[PDB]
Amino acid sequence: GSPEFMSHHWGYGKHNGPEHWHKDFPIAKGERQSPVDIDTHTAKYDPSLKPLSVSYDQATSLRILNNGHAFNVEFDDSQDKAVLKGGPLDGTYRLIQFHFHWGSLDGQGSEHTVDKKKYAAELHLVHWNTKYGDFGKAVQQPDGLAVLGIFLKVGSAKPGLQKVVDVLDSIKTKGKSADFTNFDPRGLLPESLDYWTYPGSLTTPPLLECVTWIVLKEPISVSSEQVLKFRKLNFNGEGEPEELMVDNWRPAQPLKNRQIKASFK
Ligand SMILES: *NCc1cc(C)nn1C
Ligand code: NA
Ligand code: NA
Ligand SMILES: [Zn+2]
Repeated sequence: GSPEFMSHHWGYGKHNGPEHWHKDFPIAKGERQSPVDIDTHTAKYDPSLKPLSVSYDQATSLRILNNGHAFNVEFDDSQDKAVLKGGPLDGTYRLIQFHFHWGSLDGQGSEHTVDKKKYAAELHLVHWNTKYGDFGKAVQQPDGLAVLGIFLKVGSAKPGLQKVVDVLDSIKTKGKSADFTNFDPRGLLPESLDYWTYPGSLTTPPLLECVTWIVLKEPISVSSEQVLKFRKLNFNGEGEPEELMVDNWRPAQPLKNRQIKASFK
């Protein structure tokens, strides 16, 4: 073998989880870490914020990968096929992958919280600023990434999520991947694009402080059965002892010298 006996690589267990990450990644204690609690009454409506422009009609999904922490749905990011513009942004940001964070129980799983409330899961659509040419260069910049965060509440099923749920059997363990072409990420959005925004970081090591966070106010509803299937994934590789992929979330971090802005009043 089990990872706690073998290597101290970062993860979500008691011996390698978020409270340990600072040893290898000292920016974990930095000045613009994510996630944060969104205190709805102290967010500031900002009339200079523009509507968010989500252009996903030409998106090209490619593959779904269990990376040992989450699963990533990967996209072709070699052209402006699936881009995020507007909102708080001053550039064009290409979609590279999306993934989720989720809990062992319906009452936890989100990374951001809203008035201290946790959702069952949180979707992150990760985009990089095209002026930096590649994701790797973008994460050397304070405006390199834009992450669209969407909360998942348990209620009615989300039809546009079911293709993701259905394929998870085939990527149960770390390092497994499967074809995932022709997936439309528009099916994961809520009705409204009203949002909160603030400057933050990746929520996984290396925790780089590159992200303009755009967190949608409206959650999507997913069914209990959909999120239950997320919890049958494994952190471990094939042939290793089974450790269910659950509670792969970082808790809220100090807001420090930041003020969350709202696109709506
Ligand atoms: N899980 C492998 C493992 C555990 C210990 C103590 N030694 N090994 C090789
Ligand atoms: Na801006
Ligand atoms: Na299946
Ligand atoms: Zn994430």
